Amino acid sequence: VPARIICGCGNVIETYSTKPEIYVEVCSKC
Amino acid sequence: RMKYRKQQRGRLKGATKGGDYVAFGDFGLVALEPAWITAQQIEAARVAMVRHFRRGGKIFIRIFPDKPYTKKPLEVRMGKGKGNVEGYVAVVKPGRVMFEVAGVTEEQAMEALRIAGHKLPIKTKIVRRDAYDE
Amino acid sequence: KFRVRNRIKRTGRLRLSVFRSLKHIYAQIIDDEKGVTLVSASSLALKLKGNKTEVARQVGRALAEKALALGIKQVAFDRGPYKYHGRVKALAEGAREG
Amino acid sequence: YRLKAYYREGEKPSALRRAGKLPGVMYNRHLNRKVYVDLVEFDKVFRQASIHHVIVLELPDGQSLPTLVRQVNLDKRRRRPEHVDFFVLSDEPVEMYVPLRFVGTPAGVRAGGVLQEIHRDILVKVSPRNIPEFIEVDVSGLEIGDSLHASDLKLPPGVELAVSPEETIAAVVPPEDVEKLAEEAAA
Amino acid sequence: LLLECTECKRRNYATEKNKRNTPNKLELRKYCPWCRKHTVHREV
Amino acid sequence: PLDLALKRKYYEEVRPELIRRFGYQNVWEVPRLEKVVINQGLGEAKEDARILEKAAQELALITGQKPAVTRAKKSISNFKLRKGMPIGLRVTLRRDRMWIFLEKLLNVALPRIRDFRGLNPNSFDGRGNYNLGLREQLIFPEITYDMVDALRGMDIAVVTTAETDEEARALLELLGFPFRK
Amino acid sequence: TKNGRDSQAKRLGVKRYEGQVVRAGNILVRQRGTRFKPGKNVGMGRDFTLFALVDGVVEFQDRGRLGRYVHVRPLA
RNA sequence: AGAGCGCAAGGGUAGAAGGGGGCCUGACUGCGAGGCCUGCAAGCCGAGCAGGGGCGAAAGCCGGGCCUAGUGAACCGGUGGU
RNA sequence: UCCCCCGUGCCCAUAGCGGCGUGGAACCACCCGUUCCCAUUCCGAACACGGAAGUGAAACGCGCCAGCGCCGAUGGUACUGGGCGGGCGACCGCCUGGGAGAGUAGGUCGGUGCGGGGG
Repeated sequence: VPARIICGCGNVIETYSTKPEIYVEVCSKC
Repeated sequence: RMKYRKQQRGRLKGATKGGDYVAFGDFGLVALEPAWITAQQIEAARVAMVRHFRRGGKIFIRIFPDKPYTKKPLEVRMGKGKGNVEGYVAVVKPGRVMFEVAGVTEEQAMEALRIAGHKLPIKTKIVRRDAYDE
Repeated sequence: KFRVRNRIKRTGRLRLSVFRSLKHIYAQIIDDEKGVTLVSASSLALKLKGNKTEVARQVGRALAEKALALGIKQVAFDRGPYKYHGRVKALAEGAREG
Repeated sequence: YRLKAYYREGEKPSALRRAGKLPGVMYNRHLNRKVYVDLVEFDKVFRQASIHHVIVLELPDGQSLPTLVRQVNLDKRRRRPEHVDFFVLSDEPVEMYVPLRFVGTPAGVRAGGVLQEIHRDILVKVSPRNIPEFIEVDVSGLEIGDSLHASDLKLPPGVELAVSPEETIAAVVPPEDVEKLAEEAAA
Repeated sequence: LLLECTECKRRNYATEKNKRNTPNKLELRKYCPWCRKHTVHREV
Repeated sequence: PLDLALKRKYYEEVRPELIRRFGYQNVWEVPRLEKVVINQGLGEAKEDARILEKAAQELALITGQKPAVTRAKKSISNFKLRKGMPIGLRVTLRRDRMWIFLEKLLNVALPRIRDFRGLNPNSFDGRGNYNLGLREQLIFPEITYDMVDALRGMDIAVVTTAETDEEARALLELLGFPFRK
Repeated sequence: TKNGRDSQAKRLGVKRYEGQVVRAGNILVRQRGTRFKPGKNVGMGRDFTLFALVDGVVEFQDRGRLGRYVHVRPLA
């Protein structure tokens, strides 16, 4: 399933691994 | 040293490999007779030579005693010698270089080795360098 | 890795050096003890199509016709690097159909 | 250094010695032959020259050959040679040993030491044209403990070495003396 | 240990060796009895 | 899954830029990422295998692949190991296994590491390979907070068709690899 | 003075030299490890005992890296 | 190939005898060609046949362990069966 | 009869290590893919299956190259079946016949059998 990475700094990444509810905190775009 | 324990007597067969060419230094000292040179023998030479030319030249002991000279404690026959009284020896066969000297003119490295030979059992013969290399 | 190619030699006679390429599949009845092959039914050194195992089945019966025409029987199979399985086993298929 | 060369054949090895004629051999890529050279003549010729200078060999054929003493076998027990080798040259590059000279006294001996020369000759790959009689080595600034390696020598034109350029030519060593003897035989 | 296996449905035997402590609590290996041909065996 | 944002970074952005910095002759020379082999050398949880399962399966969340275990050889009595009880969680991934994980990494794993100036560019061993270690492994996307009972770290591994690392320094970086320079 | 021991000499080595008629299945070589090996009609057993699998003559071949084998060529 | 191959050593060995996995238990019964060694006694190696099996697709391989120590005539007794 | 390639034997480095270079028509390798057979302690790396497109880079095939390894005379000797002479011994020497290692000269990046494809 195409995961959904929703970090605080926009940058919503879509990749592949379990549960598309990846609330990241300040990723690569910050 | 490491090796391991007491070794057998052996036989001073001929002169075959017992023999060399002066490799280090100007003059040289070599053996005419086969024999079992001891440690303290070599030492007896080492010292004398240096006591001759204090602050003199450098000496090279080409031979090396790694044969356990054995002996027995004044009794008889049970077991083989605890030995090691004299210590460890070198099989020296005619033609064999034993003492190299350098940093000393003729009269120096001449009266140096000769003396050595007199702390030595067998007969000796000082050597120049001719040219015989390899 | 020629351990398998080893033991077979001491066994008996009339080997079967099965060698399969990437789309091809050779085979050789080689009589050791002198280094002389007799029949060597090729595949893509022959004229066969291109379906590997399909072509491998046929590359077995092609040996049978050249086997009894020179008088052979010993099935002594040689399995080199390849493990007994497909294009290498359908090599036995037709070669053991009769 | 010239020397009259003689031809040996079936003559027994030892019997030649009982003539003062040391047996020998010349040879190379294009030749092989047995020989024998007088010992006294040889000796005088060899001492001075050795395995550096080239020694010509005059055969009963009016032949002059540019040979080199590849090796010489000596009889352990009273240094005296049994057999000699002679390597015939041509004019193609060839390996051989060249003599050495060390000018001036180092900062070692002058202060108080002894010159420990490791070699008296270095191995060089050179043509029969170029056969330098000696290779200068300015051993002046060689403090006690230092040394001059093969990587810094007076290599004349068209004379490339043959041993490792890391091999050591010689070294400046500490003088051994009596003042040591109190500490030596002590601990 | 010293062991000899016996045959089921009969009483045949054979030479063997037990080890006790090490993994050797149960012992029911196959053999080849005389009366007929092939059956299971035991311990003790 | 033969399609992902970092797979074409190489294809349609990093490949032609690699011919610019070196210029090759054959298409099969351009240094090629194609072999990541993660490992977890935890001699810590050596005694109990209980924590071992929680570490591997948790490892499966980030690797996205079935994990296996490496057994030890000699006998480190000094930290108490003998035959092959010791444990290292190894899992080799190729194809698009690595391309989906390395996407969570350079875009989501590295940045969220506690103070990360940049990778350590000394980690080029000579050949076209590269290595790095970490502590907190929860710097990963799937791993949550009420799931970590210990901050057991790991150390990865990367292979490439690169002879000289100067080529590696240009391949990894172009695919979005943040170094300390 | 613990030192008066030794082992009953096991009397090894080869027992049939090349060129020699050997009967059906007699012994050829009793060796330590693998100084020798089988060969045309030459089996061996647990101690590494080379013997014949038929009658015939014994012969010694030398195959460097491959070692040394000893086989029998028969006559029938 | 300096490792490993339970343990001393030695020979040997990766072109496996070493290391992992699967299925299994020929650590078979009944004999034994021919030899090794040997004063005797004893020790040792083993092709192959019959029955009945085991792993293998087959060829085949298996009468314990890479091998060389890990042992005791005979007498007198213990238990089982035919 | 001749050349290239493929499989596979034979000697067991004079075959090897390293260097440069050349081959993609055929053939081999890589490679496309993991539906199938089938496979990984995890992975299509190995094993395995279906197949065109791309390539000679790797792997490999073939040369050139002596720096390593390897091979290595002739001669002499040591040693030595056998025979014999000298000395207190440690030992020494001759005859006869045999005759190494080491090193030198120098050799080598090899040879060939059968089967098959191909001009």
